[PDB]
Amino acid sequence: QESISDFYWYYSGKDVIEEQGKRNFSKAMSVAKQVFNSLTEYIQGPCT
Amino acid sequence: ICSCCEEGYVTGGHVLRLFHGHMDECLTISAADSDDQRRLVYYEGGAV
Amino acid sequence: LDFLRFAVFVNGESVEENANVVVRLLIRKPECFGPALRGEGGSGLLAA
Amino acid sequence: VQFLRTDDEVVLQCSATVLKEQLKLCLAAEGFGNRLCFLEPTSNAQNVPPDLAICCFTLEQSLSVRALQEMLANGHRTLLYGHAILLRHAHSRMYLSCLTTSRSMTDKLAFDVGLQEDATGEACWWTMHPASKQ
Amino acid sequence: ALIDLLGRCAPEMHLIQAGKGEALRIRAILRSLVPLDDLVGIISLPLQI
Repeated sequence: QESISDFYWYYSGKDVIEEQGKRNFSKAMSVAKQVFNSLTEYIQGPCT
Repeated sequence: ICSCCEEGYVTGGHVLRLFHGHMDECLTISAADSDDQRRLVYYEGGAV
Repeated sequence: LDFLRFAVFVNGESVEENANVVVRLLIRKPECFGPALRGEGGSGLLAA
Repeated sequence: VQFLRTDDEVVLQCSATVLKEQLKLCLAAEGFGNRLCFLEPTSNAQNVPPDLAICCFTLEQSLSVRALQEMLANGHRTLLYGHAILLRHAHSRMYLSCLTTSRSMTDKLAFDVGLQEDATGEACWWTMHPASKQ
Repeated sequence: ALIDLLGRCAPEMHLIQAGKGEALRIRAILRSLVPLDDLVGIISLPLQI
């Protein structure tokens, strides 16, 4: 989350994300998707 | 600072007028030109 | 120091990232500058 | 159990075991007439009470390094390690900054710190780092 | 060798003219690190012949 936030603060000044940045966003965001799915499978069910 | 400071409450570090009397009786120091060398304290009040 | 020189200067140009990292680490560790440039002694490069 | 956040008044405290006394001092600057900062000691208060109006420093704003760089190029946010913060003097209403003047005759490399009226340069920002490995 | 390393770690003239904050900051760090008077003195340092 911190790394993606820093990437946002880097690209926010830029008007348009370059293709390299788009690939990096896609890869990091797929990794994030995997982490979120891991957490959802941790908590799915009544595991208090 | 503790940040536990109750709103609308004196907490220390806030300079204030004492108002010894009902109103217009705040405790002040002796006069600037007084021979007391601004050592004594009086509830003069009024315009002070 | 010669190794750092070859690391930070290539093809007749100064590489920005390596230059910044090297100067950062250099000022993190002041003892690398030698006795002349030490803060407390103040020996001076010319006097040394 | 508590963490420093934005818009929290803070006094900058330091310790020094001088003559085996472990004196605790705090950063303070008059601001008007003497913008240069100094250490007034709060360790001995029973004998001589220390003034604190010149010692209060409000946390104006905390920010990440890259966001700070963006802001320079251009909500009680909890402070965290690796973030640049801004300190504003309570009395003086000017921000603590690293002055380019070097009065230190013992160390010509060392710079002074004082109060700057406007938080336009990066010298007013200060980033904390983790002191202990813990 | 140390002074040479600092000199080749100095930012490029293009960066200085562009006025990038990191470039001017590293340049100012080197300017504080090394004084002008010592440099001109060692330039003027007499050499045996």
